[PDB]
Amino acid sequence: GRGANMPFTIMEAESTSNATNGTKLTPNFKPGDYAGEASGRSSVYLDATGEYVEFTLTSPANAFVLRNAVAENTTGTVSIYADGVSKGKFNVSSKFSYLYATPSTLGRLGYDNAPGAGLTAYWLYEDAQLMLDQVYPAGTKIKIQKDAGDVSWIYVDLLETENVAPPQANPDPTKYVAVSASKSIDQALTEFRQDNTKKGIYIPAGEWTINSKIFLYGRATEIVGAGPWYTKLVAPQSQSNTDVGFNISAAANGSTIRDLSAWGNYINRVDGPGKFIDGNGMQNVTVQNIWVEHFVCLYWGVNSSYNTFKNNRIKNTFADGINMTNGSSYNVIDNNYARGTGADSFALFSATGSYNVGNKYTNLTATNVRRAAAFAVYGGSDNLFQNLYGADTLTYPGITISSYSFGYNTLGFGDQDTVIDGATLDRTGGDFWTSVGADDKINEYQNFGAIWIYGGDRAIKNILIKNVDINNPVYFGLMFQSMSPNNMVMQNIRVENVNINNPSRYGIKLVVRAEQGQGPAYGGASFTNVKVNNPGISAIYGEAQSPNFTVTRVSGNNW
Ligand SMILES: OC[C@H]1O[C@H](O[C@@H]2[C@@H](O)[C@@H](O[C@@H]3[C@@H](O)[C@@H](O[C@@H]4[C@@H](O)[C@@H](O)O[C@H](CO)[C@H]4O)O[C@H](CO)[C@H]3O)O[C@H](CO)[C@H]2O)[C@H](O)[C@@H](O)[C@@H]1O
Ligand SMILES: OC[C@H]1O[C@H](O[C@@H]2[C@@H](O)[C@@H](O[C@@H]3[C@@H](O)[C@@H](O)O[C@H](CO)[C@H]3O)O[C@H](CO)[C@H]2O)[C@H](O)[C@@H](O)[C@@H]1O
Ligand SMILES: [Ca+2]
Repeated sequence: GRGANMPFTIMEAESTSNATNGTKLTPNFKPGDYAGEASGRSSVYLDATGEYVEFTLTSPANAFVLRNAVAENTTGTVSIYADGVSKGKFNVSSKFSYLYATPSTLGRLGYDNAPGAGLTAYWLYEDAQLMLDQVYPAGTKIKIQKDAGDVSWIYVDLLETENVAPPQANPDPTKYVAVSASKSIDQALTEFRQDNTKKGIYIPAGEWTINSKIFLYGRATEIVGAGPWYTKLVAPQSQSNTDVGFNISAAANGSTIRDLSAWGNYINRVDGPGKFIDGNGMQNVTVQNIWVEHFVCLYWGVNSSYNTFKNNRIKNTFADGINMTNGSSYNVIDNNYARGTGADSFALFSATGSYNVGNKYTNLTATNVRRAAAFAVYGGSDNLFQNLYGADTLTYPGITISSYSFGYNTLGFGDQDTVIDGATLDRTGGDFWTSVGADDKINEYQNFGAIWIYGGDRAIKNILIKNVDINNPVYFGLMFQSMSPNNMVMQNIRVENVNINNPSRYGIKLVVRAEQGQGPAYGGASFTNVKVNNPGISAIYGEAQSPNFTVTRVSGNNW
């Protein structure tokens, strides 16, 4: 296991270890398709009473997350069985899935929630969470089965299984003011602020409304739940796109929020509001073991430094999972799991405080990225991305490495290495933008490899990509491209110990002409022990057509 170490186990419904009398979808890479949008690009379709998928626990479990697709505008159930005995019902719904666009307007992915004439549905999968009153042992047969009264049809994509500890009590009621049936989050924080013996607030097991942005000020604040399966912060679900969560004022730098879940009411992307945590320039804040869904982002840092995001679960958001921008340095984004983000799952955007520096994105998992990349780094200096797992990108690379400025004021990459070290990227890449007049055309889109190295309008230099396994990328393993006419010379771009397995087109693509008016790459890159295995067409494309780009084959290359 590369990536996050999480207490839950993921099993694909379509796994060959699972008996089923339903319909296993043949894989594809199509957005807007129940196979293309599934984890592992396949799911099991249950379509008649009595159809099931039978999972086998490989670890003890009392709790489950079922990723699934149901019809638009429906809510209902699907049944769970343990060793042949019915044990309850998942609450399944398309309330948060189904976002509408057209193949030529994928720029709108995530923004537009209503069906319409000529619109195609995307973002088809969503999740149902269920805890059972018993810990079932490894080897237990857990059956997801469509019974009478359950939904008319359901695509079963994957199952999380987890052995959840009992909820933790208030660590000390004389130091943590408890949220109660009669005392709100806001009221407990007021009592906390006015009593200097309090370290913070404790939010018990339950469902607690967050209908506002809850401001943390006065001093560093501890916000402690009972555990993410127990303490549920819930945005009013009869409202939609309510900007709720926490806002950490500078006075509350050094705060900690942990051991709770937060359930937003966003049903489409909104730019501006919608981050669960607002923390304008916050420092030394710790966000740990929380589980957030249906917000625009978990957090969007702006000159936020020395913070720690650890052990979190970020699922089904409408834009980025975590992004750190405009000077955000020396942060610890460690051991977080992301599935179903609406833009770059984990991103670092360096702008203006010359650069984002000294950040460490470690032990990160980012799957089912419904737009943009699993991991993305835009400029910066001395930033480490280490032990990553990315898989199943709908429209973009597993890893984007870009010195494009997006019109903002940035210097690009700095004089110290941006390092990608230890990464597994399964079925990443996709289609986006347009390729009018493009060389190497296969469709109406630009086509993206597992890792995109993009020289934009700013310096593209000091990039180290090592110890990377790239499995069945949609199109390419590595994709190098320079934006014209800037033609920034790539320097100190090095690739070491990389395996690219069964790319449909090429192991490595030097983009010659992305679209009309665009040219080949400038500079070069070195390759050491880079193996390309079974490319659909050839190992490398574009070398003879890129006369300003020098491929250096140091050693160990089978191409
Ligand atoms: O899913 C990607 C991205 O989309 C949204 O953010 C948009 C943001 O990217 C930008 O749009 C583009 C730039 O990305 C850039 O794209 C050019 C493109 O025009 C194309 O010809 O080819 C190259 C690649 O070979 C692209 O880099 O530049 C153009 C024009 O300069 C921009 O329009 O700005 C738009 C709004 O103007 C954003 O919508 C999305 O929000 C974001 O989350 C996502 O990562
Ligand atoms: O309107 C809110 C702020 O706008 C400016 O800040 C931008 C950030 O909020 C952020 O916005 C992202 C947006 O560009 C797009 O990519 O969608 C993301 C997801 O919803 C947004 O978070 O990032 C931008 C790029 O760094 C910022 O320009 C103003 O500078 C700020 O004062 C406003 O409060
Ligand atoms: Ca699956």
